[PDB]
Amino acid sequence: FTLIELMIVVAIIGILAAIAIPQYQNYVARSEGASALASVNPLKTTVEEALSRGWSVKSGTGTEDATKKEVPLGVAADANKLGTIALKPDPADGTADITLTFTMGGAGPKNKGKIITLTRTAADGLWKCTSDQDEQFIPKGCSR
Repeated sequence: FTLIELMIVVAIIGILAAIAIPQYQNYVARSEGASALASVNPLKTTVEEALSRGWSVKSGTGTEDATKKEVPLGVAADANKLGTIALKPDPADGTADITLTFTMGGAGPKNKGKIITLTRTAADGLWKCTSDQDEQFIPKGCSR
């Protein structure tokens, strides 16, 4: 046991860590982005099916309403602790553009507060994904 042998040990560990820690963080950041997108992507089908039958869509976990012709999304706003899910306009009947968003309020330093948006243009019924995260953490298929 000597001070030189100690300094080298500490030097080795400090280097392997200085390299790995930033990589781990980056990996977590990419994973958060994918999880946010995966929580709203399935909801596009719920929107399309309601519209294709002349009905509207509403947020929340209520029941189908035959009087007002509204279908619920079936998921609580905070079901995924990474953030919050939102629909706009609410309710939506397809005569105007629609957005499904996931706001990452519970994410780590890199993504905290960033937003992933799925936009449906009423004219042609096409969906497009955009994000305001740092480019390196944006999911494949989405853009700024």
